[PDB]
Amino acid sequence: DILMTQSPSSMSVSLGDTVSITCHASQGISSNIGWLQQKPGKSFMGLIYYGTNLVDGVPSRFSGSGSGADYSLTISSLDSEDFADYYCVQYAQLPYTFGGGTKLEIKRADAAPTVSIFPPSSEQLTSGGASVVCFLNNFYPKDINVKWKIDGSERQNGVLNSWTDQDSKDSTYSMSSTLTLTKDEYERHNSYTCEATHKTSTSPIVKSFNRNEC
Amino acid sequence: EVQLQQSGAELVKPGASVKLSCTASGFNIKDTYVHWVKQRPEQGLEWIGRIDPANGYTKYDPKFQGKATITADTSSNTAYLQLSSLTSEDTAVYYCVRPLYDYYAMDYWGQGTSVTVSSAKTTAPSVYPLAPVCTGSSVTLGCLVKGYFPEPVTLTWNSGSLSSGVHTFPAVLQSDLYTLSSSVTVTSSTWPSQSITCNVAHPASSTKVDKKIEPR
Amino acid sequence: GPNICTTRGVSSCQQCLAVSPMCAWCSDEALPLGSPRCDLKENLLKDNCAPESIEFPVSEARVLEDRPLSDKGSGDSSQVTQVSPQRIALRLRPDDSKNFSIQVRQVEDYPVDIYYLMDLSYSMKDDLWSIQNLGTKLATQMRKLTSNLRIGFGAFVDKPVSPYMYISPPEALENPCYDMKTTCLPMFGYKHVLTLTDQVTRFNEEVKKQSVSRNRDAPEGGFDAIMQATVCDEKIGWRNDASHLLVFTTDAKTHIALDGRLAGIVQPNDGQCHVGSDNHYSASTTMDYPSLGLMTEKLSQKNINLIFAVTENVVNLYQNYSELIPGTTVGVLSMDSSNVLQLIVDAYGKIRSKVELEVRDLPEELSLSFNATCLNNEVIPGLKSCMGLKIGDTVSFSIEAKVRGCPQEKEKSFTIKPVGFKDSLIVQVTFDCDCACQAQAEPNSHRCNNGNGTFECGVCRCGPGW
Amino acid sequence: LNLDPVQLTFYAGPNGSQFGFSLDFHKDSHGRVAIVVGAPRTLGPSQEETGGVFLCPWRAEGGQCPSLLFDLRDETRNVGSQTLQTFKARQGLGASVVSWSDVIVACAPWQHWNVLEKTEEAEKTPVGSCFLAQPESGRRAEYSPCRGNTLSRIYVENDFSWDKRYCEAGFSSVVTQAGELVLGAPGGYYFLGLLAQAPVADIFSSYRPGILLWHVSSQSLSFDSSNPEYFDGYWGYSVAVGEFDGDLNTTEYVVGAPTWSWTLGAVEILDSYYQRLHRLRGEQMASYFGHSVAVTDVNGDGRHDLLVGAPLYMESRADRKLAEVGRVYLFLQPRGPHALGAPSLLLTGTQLYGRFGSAIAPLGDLDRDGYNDIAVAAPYGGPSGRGQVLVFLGQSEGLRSRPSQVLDSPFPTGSAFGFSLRGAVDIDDNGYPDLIVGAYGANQVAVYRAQPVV
Ligand SMILES: *[C@@H]1O[C@H](CO)[C@@H](O[C@@H]2O[C@H](CO)[C@@H](O[C@@H]3O[C@H](CO[C@H]4O[C@H](CO)[C@@H](O)[C@H](O)[C@@H]4O)[C@@H](O)[C@H](O[C@H]4O[C@H](CO)[C@@H](O)[C@H](O)[C@@H]4O)[C@@H]3O)[C@H](O)[C@H]2NC(C)=O)[C@H](O)[C@H]1NC(C)=O
Ligand SMILES: *[C@@H]1O[C@H](CO)[C@@H](O[C@@H]2O[C@H](CO)[C@@H](O)[C@H](O)[C@H]2NC(C)=O)[C@H](O)[C@H]1NC(C)=O
Ligand SMILES: N=C(N)c1ccc(-c2ccc(OC[C@@H]3C[C@@H](CC(=O)O)C(=O)N3)cc2)cc1
Ligand SMILES: *[C@@H]1O[C@H](CO)[C@@H](O)[C@H](O)[C@H]1NC(C)=O
Ligand SMILES: [Ca+2]
Ligand SMILES: [Ca+2]
Ligand SMILES: [Ca+2]
Ligand SMILES: [Ca+2]
Ligand SMILES: [Cl-]
Ligand SMILES: [Mn+2]
Ligand SMILES: [Mn+2]
Ligand SMILES: [Mn+2]
Repeated sequence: DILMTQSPSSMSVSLGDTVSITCHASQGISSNIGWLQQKPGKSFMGLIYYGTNLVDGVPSRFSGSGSGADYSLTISSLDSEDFADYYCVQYAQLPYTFGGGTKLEIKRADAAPTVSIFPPSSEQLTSGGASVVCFLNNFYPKDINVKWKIDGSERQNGVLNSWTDQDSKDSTYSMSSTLTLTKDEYERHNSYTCEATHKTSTSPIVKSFNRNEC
Repeated sequence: EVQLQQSGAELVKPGASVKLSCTASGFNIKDTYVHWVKQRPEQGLEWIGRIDPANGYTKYDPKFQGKATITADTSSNTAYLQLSSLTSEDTAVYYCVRPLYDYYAMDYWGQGTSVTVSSAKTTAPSVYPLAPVCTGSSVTLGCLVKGYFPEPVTLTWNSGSLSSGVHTFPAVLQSDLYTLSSSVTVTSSTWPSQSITCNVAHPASSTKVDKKIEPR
Repeated sequence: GPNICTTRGVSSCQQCLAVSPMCAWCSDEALPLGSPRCDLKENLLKDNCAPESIEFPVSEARVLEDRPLSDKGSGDSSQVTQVSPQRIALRLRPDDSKNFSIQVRQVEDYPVDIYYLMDLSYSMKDDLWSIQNLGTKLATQMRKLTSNLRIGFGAFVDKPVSPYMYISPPEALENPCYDMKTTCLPMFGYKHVLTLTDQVTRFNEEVKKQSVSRNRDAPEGGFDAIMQATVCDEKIGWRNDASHLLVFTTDAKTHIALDGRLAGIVQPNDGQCHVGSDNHYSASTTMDYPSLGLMTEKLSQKNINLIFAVTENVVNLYQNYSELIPGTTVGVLSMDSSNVLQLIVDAYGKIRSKVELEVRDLPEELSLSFNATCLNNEVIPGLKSCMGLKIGDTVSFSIEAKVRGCPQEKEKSFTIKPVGFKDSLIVQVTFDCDCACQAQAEPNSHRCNNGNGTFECGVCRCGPGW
Repeated sequence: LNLDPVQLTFYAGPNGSQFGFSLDFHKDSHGRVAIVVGAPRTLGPSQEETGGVFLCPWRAEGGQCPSLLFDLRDETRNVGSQTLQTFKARQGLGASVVSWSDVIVACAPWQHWNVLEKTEEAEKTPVGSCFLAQPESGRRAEYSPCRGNTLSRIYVENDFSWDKRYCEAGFSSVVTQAGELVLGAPGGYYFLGLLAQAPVADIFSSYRPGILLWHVSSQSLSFDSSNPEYFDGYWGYSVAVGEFDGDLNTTEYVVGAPTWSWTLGAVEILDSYYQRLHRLRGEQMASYFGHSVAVTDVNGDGRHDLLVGAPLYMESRADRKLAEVGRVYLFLQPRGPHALGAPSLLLTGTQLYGRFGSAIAPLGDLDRDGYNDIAVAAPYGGPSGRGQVLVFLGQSEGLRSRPSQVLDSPFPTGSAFGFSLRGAVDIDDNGYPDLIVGAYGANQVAVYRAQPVV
């Protein structure tokens, strides 16, 4: 099959910027390429077909170009609606093969996260479980690494992370980490910590609590 | 206008079979090719196959040979995709596609059909209050929804009252069950000054539990 | 008593004869002033007119050539006679009419040419196999009717051009049966194979070396071939003194004029020969199919008897074309041409079962009427065509020619000929309107008003210019 | 009657280009009339016959004309694990041209097409193609509805049903006043014949270069049939439009089928949904009844009348002998919803092999007497066989049985003078409608100006 290498995987840009997505194929496809758009939590809309030709209804700020195995999607002067996913698809040969994707994201100034740790609830502990929660709200950029420490030692088994899409108001992301242990194993130890590694701080932002003690 | 109106989301068990639909609106399905595309967050987009509804002839990616079966009935102006011997990896969103002008293109897309394969039964969530530990100017509370099936769940603070300064996180599959969490941030003079309640509704099992957050 | 000759009160010998074929003129000097010079021949001798001065032409008809009808068309060097008489002299006076006869015989043992023009499109593959021995089988059956037999062979498909011809892949040009599991010949419009010869075993051995081709459209360019087989006299080898039989076989519809526009061909068929030394029709890809009217013109010009030997699924189609091309005969061909032998013999019998007269170069003022004697001495008035005849039978026609007034040209000639026959009857007509005494006229006579006139045949006429 | 046969105007093209095979009047955005001429054998780039189109401005002197340039390069596109191919060699671009508004439609009925998939193929066949142009703006587009991508094997399996491989679309053409191009394809459905309709504006908006295979949703092709009467009937040899139902919102179609029902030939009147209203049957076989159809109101009752040409009709004469001369049939539309009855008038040619009826052009009102007139061509008729165009005037009871004027060919023998015709357009702006005649045999076009009645 034909491999569609789409790059970059994501980019942070601002309204009015002129950006350029590229798509590289494993062989010549002679402008037999299309471009797609998927607005957050919605379906797809056609943008380009046969390399350069616009789909009816699409604005003229979009444009496709390239030949052989290298093609380019360009957006002149971004609009607030233009922040979404973008995929390339080739139909020079069956089976059709898509690109990995490219997400346009709002750029802004960096922001350190607001960490907050939460021991298991009273109701949960009485049932036979024990989940420590660690929230990391409002930050930028998205690149972040969470680490769980039980009595200072790292723990990777039983973690369950979750992220949000870029917030509509302040253009910041947020994260939720959930360590899940049995009630018996939760009490074998005393200290609980979640370290946060961001580019906003060479030193990791730490928050922790101790069992029993409060 | 050209519009492709697919079937509603399906919820099925492994090994069973499902048959999705794709009704044409504002034109004749017989006019052009009809493709099916599978979408997953990690594996991205994958092309299943195509059909010419005028004659019934089809083409498939070798990856889906066996599971996918595309058909079309010009009478109801509808195209179908049948999936057999379902698996946890068959959990994906399925779109139908047709071209605009170019015979071979992929331009118009239906809204998509959400498929979920799981052995899980209809289980009610477990709502847990998350109060901080025994200081600053901004306080943050939480609320954990664990072990419910199937999706989705609606979550509000004070029955839609406290809306700003909230972050509700996507559900995550924890061993055939879902886990969802939500946070909220106010000032220190609001809590425990004002009662804050976590309102969770799971219409599947029809349960609307509410847990008020209590300090330690 | 007085009649139309006298009561008209004529002024000259010329006007006297113009009254009625029964009038006559007396050119004698000793004739009473009160007695008329223009009366019946009985009344003038009654009035003592000199017999040598009596101008009374009698319309007659005497033979000049009267060869006997030949009993056998075999042998001879075109000295066969099938029309009698061959030439007569006719004399008519104004508004008169004379009658003469003509004999026609369908001679026994008359030479025959048979050119077998065959569809070799892929729908005819099995037909080729069943006619391999046809030449010897056909020599055996015709031997009963003629001792002079020559046979030839031609073959057609369609115009070797798109879309009639498959043009992809490149292999399909050398072998149109490429996408099948066999081989066949490249497309060819029409090709001459064997000139008309009496060595019948040349037929069998050229047939055994022929094979079929394949085109795209069920109708086949057969008419292209009927043309070339007709207007290429020397190459096909039609003999001058022989019955010409053109046998056309096909199991499908045929292309007609203006169908060629679908190949980009718009040039009308010129009706000329275009078959070279390579024995292939070179204008197949540049010149449209012929029209039925152009085909009839050439078939009549070369005395060709066309024979549609087609299959049941298209008999009605070709029966209808046969009605637009007179003299054409149709026979029903089986789906493998096994019965083609009996078909041809029946057609030849049906062809020579009719005698239809034709008139060429008939003057405007002459009109003809015919009486037919077909079967057993049975007269059929107002008819000039016998039917249902056999080889050896003989018919005869009675003919009457009626002239209107007197034409300017005093000697013309026209012909009576049966359709398809070599011999004919030439009628040399002579219009006797003038008097012999006019040749000895006296211009500017002392007897006529002091020379102001002219004295001819015993009367005074006003001279030229008055 | 009042066409000027003394002071003609001559336009001319290259030698052997068949300049004048097809023509029509063309008005630009300013109403300035020109003449579009098709030359289906004009040399292309590779010194090979491809055809060409010329757009002649109006000059009483005439002369050479500038070309209306089109893409003459063979095209190839590798897509969908297939290879699409177009072959413009010997396509006959200009074998029919037609104008509507500021747009020209020139067609190449013999443009070839083939699709390759590994070792199989669709077969290289003449699907036909039409090229559209807007001379003032420079816009260009194409339309070829019979192009397909089905391989040769499938057609054999499904028994050649719906086989649009030999359409030769663009053979004949016409455009409705609403702007709907209608192509005749006598080779559609394995030489059954189909029609293809599509709005001009949709053609321009749905065309992009290099696509070769694209959809036009608003298009409408006729239907295949299993009736042997339509077999090898070339349904679509000639086409025209008019009003024959009484409803003024719908446009009706007239189609020629000169070899319908075993070369009996026929003409059929249809609705815009290709449903048959009436069917005029041929009188004589191989007469090619339906070679040319024309529509105009000749008796001045506002109801369009129909004229059909049968240029090979053989007239009966003395001694049971026939004589190919050609014949034209007039059908007068009856008041209200009633079938078109027997022909109102039979015009029969005189010159043997003259092909009287090969072309028929409505002239409008030539002598300005209230009735529309027509012109009939006999491209090999006249006492010299050089060609003749006869004019017949309209009257209250149809048409006059005898011509009012006869135009003898000013060209040498074999010019096919009269093979194409077009009238009913005032080109010199003197109030009187004029006539343009083509002689592709001589590669020239002659313009006859109408003058006040003497
Ligand atoms: C070769 O040529 C022959 C003609 O010589 C064609 O045969 C004719 O075909 C036409 C079309 O089918 C026939 O026309 C029809 O005639 C009917 C009346 O026929 C009467 O008279 C004949 C005389 O022999 C009798 O045999 C018959 O039994 C009847 O007594 C009409 O009623 C028909 O009209 C109806 O049908 C037509 C459609 O066909 C409609 O348009 C009409 O409105 C109406 O519904 C029709 O007019 C004709 O009679 C045939 N003649 C003969 C002698 O058979 C062949 O078809 C032709 N073959 C080929 C291959 O071209
Ligand atoms: C053909 O036969 C007709 C009779 O069927 C002939 O007409 C008659 O000829 C006789 C001859 O004595 C006349 O007396 C009759 O008056 C004729 N009857 C008519 C004309 O009605 C005719 O003469 C014959 N023609 C030829 C050339 O022999
Ligand atoms: N309803 C339709 N649209 C329709 C109608 C008719 C046909 C159709 C198709 C193929 C036919 O035969 C082709 C060659 C001719 C001949 C070979 C030779 O003569 O060499 C032979 O055997 N096969 C004949 C008819 C297809 C479709
Ligand atoms: C002319 O007719 C008469 C009367 O029937 C007949 O006796 C005579 O033989 C005919 N002439 C010829 C030359 O046959
Ligand atoms: Ca209407
Ligand atoms: Ca009218
Ligand atoms: Ca008039
Ligand atoms: Ca004018
Ligand atoms: Cl003979
Ligand atoms: Mn055949
Ligand atoms: Mn056969
Ligand atoms: Mn054929």
